[PDB]
Amino acid sequence: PTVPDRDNDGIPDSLEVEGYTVDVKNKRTFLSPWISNIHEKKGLTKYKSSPEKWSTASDPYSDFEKVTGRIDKNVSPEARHPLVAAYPIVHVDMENIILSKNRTISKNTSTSRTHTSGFSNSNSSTVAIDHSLSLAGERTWAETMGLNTADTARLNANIRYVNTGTAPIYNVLPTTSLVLGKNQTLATIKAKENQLSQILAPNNYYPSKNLAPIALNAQDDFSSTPITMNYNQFLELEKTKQLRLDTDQVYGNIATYNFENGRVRVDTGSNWSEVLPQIQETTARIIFNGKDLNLVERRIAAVNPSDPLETTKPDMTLKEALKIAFGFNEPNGNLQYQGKDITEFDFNFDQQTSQNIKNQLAELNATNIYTVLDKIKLNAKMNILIRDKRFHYDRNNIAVGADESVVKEAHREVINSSTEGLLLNIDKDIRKILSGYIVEIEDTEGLKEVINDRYDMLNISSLRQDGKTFIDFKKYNDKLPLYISNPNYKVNVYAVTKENTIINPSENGDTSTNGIKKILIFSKKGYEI
Amino acid sequence: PTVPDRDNDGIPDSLEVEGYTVDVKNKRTFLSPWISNIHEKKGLTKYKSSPEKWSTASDPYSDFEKVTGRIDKNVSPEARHPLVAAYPIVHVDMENIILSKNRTISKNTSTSRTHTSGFSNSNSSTVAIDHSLSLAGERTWAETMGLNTADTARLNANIRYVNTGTAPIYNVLPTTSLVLGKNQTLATIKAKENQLSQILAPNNYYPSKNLAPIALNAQDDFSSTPITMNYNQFLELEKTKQLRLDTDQVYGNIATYNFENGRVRVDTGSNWSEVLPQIQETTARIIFNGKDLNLVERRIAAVNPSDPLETTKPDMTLKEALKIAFGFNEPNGNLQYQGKDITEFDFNFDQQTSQNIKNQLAELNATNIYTVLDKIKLNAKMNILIRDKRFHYDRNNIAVGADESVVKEAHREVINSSTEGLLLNIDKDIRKILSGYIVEIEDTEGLKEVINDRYDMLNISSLRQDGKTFIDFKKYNDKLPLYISNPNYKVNVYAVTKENTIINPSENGDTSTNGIKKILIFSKKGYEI
Amino acid sequence: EAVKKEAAEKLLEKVPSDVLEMYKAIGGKIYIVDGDITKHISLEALSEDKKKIKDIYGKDALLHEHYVYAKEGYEPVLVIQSSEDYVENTEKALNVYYEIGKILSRDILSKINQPYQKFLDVLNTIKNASDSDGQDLLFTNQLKEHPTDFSVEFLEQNSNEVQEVFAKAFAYYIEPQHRDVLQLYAPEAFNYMDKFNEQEINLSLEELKDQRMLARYEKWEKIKQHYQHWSDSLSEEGRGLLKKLQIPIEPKKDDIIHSLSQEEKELLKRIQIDSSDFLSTEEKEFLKKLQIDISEKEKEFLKKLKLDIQPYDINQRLQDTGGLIDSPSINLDVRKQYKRDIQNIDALLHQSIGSTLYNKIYLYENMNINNLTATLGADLVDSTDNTKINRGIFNEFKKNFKYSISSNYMIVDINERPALDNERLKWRIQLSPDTRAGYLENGKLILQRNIGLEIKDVQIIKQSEKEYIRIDAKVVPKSKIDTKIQEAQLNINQEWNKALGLPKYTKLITFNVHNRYASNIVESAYLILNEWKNNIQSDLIKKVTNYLVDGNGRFVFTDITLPNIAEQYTHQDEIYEQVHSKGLYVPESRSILLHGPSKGVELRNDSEGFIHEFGHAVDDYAGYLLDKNQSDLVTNSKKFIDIFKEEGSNLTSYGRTNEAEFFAEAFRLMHSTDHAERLKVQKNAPKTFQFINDQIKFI
Amino acid sequence: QEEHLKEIMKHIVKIEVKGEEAVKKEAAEKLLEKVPSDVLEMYKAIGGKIYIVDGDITKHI
Repeated sequence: PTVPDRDNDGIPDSLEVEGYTVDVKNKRTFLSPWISNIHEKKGLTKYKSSPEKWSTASDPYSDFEKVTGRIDKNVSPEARHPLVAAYPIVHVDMENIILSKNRTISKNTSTSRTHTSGFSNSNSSTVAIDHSLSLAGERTWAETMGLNTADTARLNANIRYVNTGTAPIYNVLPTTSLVLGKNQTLATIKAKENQLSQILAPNNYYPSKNLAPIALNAQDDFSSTPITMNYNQFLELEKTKQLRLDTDQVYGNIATYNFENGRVRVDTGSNWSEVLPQIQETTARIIFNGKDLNLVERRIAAVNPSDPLETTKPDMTLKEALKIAFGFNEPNGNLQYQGKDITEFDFNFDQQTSQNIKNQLAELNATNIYTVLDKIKLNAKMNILIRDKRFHYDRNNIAVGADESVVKEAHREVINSSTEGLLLNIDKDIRKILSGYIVEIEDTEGLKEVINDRYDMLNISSLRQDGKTFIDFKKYNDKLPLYISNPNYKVNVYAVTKENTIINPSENGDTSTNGIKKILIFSKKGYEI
Repeated sequence: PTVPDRDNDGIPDSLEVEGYTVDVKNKRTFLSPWISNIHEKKGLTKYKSSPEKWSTASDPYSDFEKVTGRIDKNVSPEARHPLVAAYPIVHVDMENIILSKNRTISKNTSTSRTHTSGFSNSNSSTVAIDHSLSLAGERTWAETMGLNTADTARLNANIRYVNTGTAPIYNVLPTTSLVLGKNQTLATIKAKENQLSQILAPNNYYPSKNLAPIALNAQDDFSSTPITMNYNQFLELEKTKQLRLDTDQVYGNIATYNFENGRVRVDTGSNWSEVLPQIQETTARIIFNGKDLNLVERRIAAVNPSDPLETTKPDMTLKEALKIAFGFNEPNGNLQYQGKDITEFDFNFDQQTSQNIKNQLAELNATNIYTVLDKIKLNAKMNILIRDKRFHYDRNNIAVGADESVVKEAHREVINSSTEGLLLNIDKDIRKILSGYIVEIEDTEGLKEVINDRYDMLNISSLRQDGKTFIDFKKYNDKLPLYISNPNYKVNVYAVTKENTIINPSENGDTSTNGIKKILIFSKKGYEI
Repeated sequence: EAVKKEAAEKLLEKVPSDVLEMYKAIGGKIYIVDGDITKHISLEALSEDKKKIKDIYGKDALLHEHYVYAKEGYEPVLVIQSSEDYVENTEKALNVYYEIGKILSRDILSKINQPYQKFLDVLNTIKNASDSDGQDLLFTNQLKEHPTDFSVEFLEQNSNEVQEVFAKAFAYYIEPQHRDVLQLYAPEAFNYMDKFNEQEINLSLEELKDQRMLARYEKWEKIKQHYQHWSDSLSEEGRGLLKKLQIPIEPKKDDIIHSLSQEEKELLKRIQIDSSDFLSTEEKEFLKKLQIDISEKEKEFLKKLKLDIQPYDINQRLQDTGGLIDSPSINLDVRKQYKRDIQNIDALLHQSIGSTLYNKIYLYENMNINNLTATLGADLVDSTDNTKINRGIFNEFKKNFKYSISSNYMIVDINERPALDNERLKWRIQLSPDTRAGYLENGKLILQRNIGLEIKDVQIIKQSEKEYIRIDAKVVPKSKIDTKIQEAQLNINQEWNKALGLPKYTKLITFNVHNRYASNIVESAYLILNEWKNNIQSDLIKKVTNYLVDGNGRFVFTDITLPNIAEQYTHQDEIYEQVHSKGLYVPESRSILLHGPSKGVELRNDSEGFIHEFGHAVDDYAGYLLDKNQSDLVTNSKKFIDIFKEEGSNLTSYGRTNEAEFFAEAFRLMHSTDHAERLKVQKNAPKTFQFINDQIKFI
Repeated sequence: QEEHLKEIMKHIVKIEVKGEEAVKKEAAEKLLEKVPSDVLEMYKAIGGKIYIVDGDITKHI
């Protein structure tokens, strides 16, 4: 009658080993053993867990509390499943900069969370500075700022913090250092003290998109120009136009749930820097770019044959991991994510993991992993990266290009065309790997007139408030309507993908789009327009 | 004997799920199951709550403590009901400024708490400064203050704090940053130290209307003029005449009730900054502008399908929410707010919320929400905005105008008319959407002479101490009585609504009320006057 | 299923005294079904307009909707629409209890006419309670409109309304969570249900079985086998003795006539028979029979004769003597005759009732109210309609009726039988396994003597259009009651010692009582003396009390015949000097004796009986103060004898008897509570009025 | 602290009022109680017994 539950985690042993489920009874919640036939019709998920671990994930939330909902209500749903560690991952996002000398270059920046290869448990980002020339007269970066060989420029940027993880941080915000090139550390942004009293829930901004971003330069008297930068440095920057933002994991304290009064209180004893290492040492880490081709990281608890205590965890087959971590489902028993079949994805493995999986496929006598997916055992310390198979990628695992045919197919729907511009509707994901467009007109006898014959100009495609892509050639046409020397002359439009773009003037300071690999994107005659 | 109480909150389970109420028996209070026939004559409200939550609302007050009254006596009455979260909402009100250069522009201001749109959970306000000329000769600020291109002006404002929430704050006072334009942060208001020893009960000012408002500039030696302001900045201000006040949610400690001896002591463990996140992720938010056209926000506990624990809360239909949150009642079984039927109000939904309600409206086969109102299910996180259907609104959801026809009825009651002015009695609410009046004279043959023919000369309407509006003609006249060239000449009075007002001289500095959209408001001949 | 059946199982488990047992007895059945719309062959026979039902709150009405319903007649069966949420859903459970309580009151209790009056007064107390909350809770508007208080006719005329109010209360009490609610708004009602559902309900069940003759026979049969060995071992002397006990033994005239044989018989021949107050009516018939065959010193010879013509009635001596068998109140030979038979009978009841074969058994006995108190018995029955009882006199009777003791041999029945006209009491006696008793073949039982009984309740019940008094009882050791009497003795004596000024420890109001109406007698002392004190001049009491205390005399209140107490017999010394009446005064012992049980053929109440005896003692002291050496009364002084010759006949004929009693009648009258009476004696005996004031002057 | 309140509470708050004159009778009886009962029997046997007056002891018959 006692009911033995050694781990002291509320759920009894047999329940944990065999399978249980939470089910709301009219207004009272009770825990029940899985009955195959009567629970299935209501769409309840079959849980499993460890009878010997107070928190199977090893994160600060018990097996019981998570599934019952007795937990900080901010943890994202996807982490409600008993086998996914919920923990924070903070990186910094820089939106725009301004420059001067210890005539102000104010450019908007774009950042992407990065990942490179032997990849380690440390967050880093990579900013890319806009190259298009916002001002006509701002030829030559060296001159627009009266920069001298023995001068120094001051940098003043705007940044915000982004949480793409699964758990909240409370007081602290991590210190993080900017670095140019391979090893030239320009500055480390101080960790302001007792000022980040607000909360960073997953998928939220700090400060939120509705507030002024934190000025990077203090604007106070702490240092006149904390971010000094020698001449050679500025040159290096012009040649690379790319920075790195490395951050450590010194987050704050943890909020735990108290049974006596149901209060979620911030405990001053527990600190994330003690929990994170265990999790990072007992889970397989999977990176997925399905949602928006951005690096989303999830962690699953896997078995390690070598450890007695660890054999207690439920054997976890890959397919289910994918099912519970991201939203994959089986309408007809075929794995798919919002239409896209599983076969459209790549599998990349670290050398260790490679060896292990080669073994697993050897004891099964199979060659196509896509079939035997549900018979593959996951072990501890595997690292898996699943990226869409259709796109080309660079060294920093950022989406950088793609095969032309997909690109062309993405345009076969011309919603409108006039002498004032095009109003297209392209799938929101593609227009982030296209740097810009070169528009040109072709005489009936094979001539070629490129309107924006300047590399910077390319950026001519804006987006209307109704999600319709709109190309405004007017800005670089000197506010002159597009002229056509022949109602029979075809108008050709080409698109340039990121991978094939140029970021600085060429050898002979070429401004023409000649040596650029160009893809044909449009061709309507003059009468058709 | 067991009388099971899982949530451990004093009220037993069965009572909590179906409905209970406390009723005073001669001098002793006890808990009883709702009896339909014996309580209704006594006028008690039927409560419901969650048997598995120490505080169904999730705010720092237990289900049991709150309804019985063993609780801090400052929580506003309407928030005593268990399904209305009680928490603070602080914004800042600035009463008047004065200007000079590091010939003093001293103007009185009026502020309104703002909210704009994808609208997020962060308090901010917006002041609008009157443009009217207090002094005749004070044309052009640039000259009234000897401001030069290379000069600097000093800013000195007066502010007071208003608590429009539902719970008291004790120790701390919020940080708040001043911002002109889109992103030019002029100042962050210091957190005065060991000075907010007073209390902010709901609907109160700190300090009270009887005391000097807190001078913004320290008047001490901290910074001579922290709020410097370059020339170009002053220009931005001149075109927009508007400011923004961004404030965060870093409140103080919490006042809790101790059952053993009834002492309410401020516990140093609980801090509002750990609780707000809970509220913000588990309630549906209802914003209402009914009372005085000021935005009052309330939060209601709604169910969230995805979470077992959350499914326990009593189902909450919209109809009761308005009843229990604001004071709506059923004189004749028809929902109305102080006479005004529900049909005179708009329903606006966030894109998320919109989608959800469309589903709910389909399985009921209805098109007019006003019918199935009591059949609309609330899910967690909808944000709902109920505004008076009769008035026009601007981008920041502030009351800004109305249909002209409505304006006229508000004037059909001429209590008296003479050659010295009108003493009207207008509904206090309309006379906050009228910027000023145009006075004009009409020759017996149809000519038109407008007395106050300057953009900044409209503030001619005062209010008498008995709430009777009194219009003074002699103000912007020559301190002379009213002349009439013909007892047959018609006397017209014009009103100018906010939306149609000008805030700066035009291109060619026009000051005439020519290009102002005017609605006809009055026309009496000389005999009537 | 398993849980649903278990769910129902738990519901029925809360029912208090397993009301299923009477329910099955009336042929009721319990069915767990689904879809009561779609109901069952057992039901569906009444699909009519009556399909509209009102829940506890009175709102809904739909045969399909509501889950609980009962057949409502002719061995009704109830359908509950079985489900699984009944355990936790109170609002769903209340209706289950509400209808189950409704069939009990409408079909069960109605079959035996209870509730009757006992519930009615609760009702009256509800519409007349200070706060108007409670009424609203237990009855609809139809009842609310009643302008006056609820009488028995109203309950019998509607009966639908009462069943409704009753059922609701039953329901609220069984549901654990609402019990507290009940106590707050209807305290008395809670009290009623509280005592109802936990002791009388078991008592109530048996009477239901008591109507089926077969059941009665089974109980009777079950008693037979237990007594087979004892019965088989009965001797002739026991049965012969037992035979005598059942039937009263009549004296034979021929034996007595042959027993006198002297001149007294001739003397008796010519005597004015119809002129003796001492003789009673029944004794005159005996004398009249003898007279056919055959105010001076001849009435003294009649006193002896009275002590010899009484019938041989064993049971009767026993109450008269209170268990003191050695009383020298009768001839020694007769005394020897009685003592042997009872002691022999005492040995006969050697078999104890105690067994493992049976639990709580209740027995009944019909008894005449005039046997306990002819004073109450004289006005107990409604003057106009003998089938109803006047509540006003009833209220006095129940007041202090709390426990009783039986010193004689109880003759009890086994099954209730119709009573004779003069039997209005219906006793329900519980027994203890330790009580010694004898069994009778004629369907009666003989209990051992010296049994103690505590009264648990006093109520009016209805049966076959005639009114009765229902009295329950539990047998207990007499000693437990005896302890109450001494502690009661001390409470009363200590109080009056302070009020009078006497030494703390005097034994003055000592009373020894062993009869059926004991408890009221004791409490009635706390009232006779209060009226006694407030009405007499303070200095007279102290002075007179001093006289009594100066000797060992004590007041003695009893429930046995005066000639048998202790003091009376010893000093008189003559056997024939015995006297019995409502009161008596012994000058020699200076004691006042008050026999409660009898009723003064003249006196209006008990206090007057006391005052009369009080007169006799006081009259003695006045004469004592005149001269100490001589023992004499106030009369025999030439200044009073004459006064009796003139005014002696201007008042009641009873006082005209002689001088001694004459003083006593006037004494109460001059101090009567009705000033008119005082005025009356003034204008009827003016001389005495100044005379009496002269003896009391001596102070 | 919560412990101590109870003991003081019982001593001071007399729940019901015996009455104006009952206390007098109750006081004397308790007093004579402490003397061994056997003494009282000896007193009665030798005759007179103690009676409690209420007024000025100086004036009694």
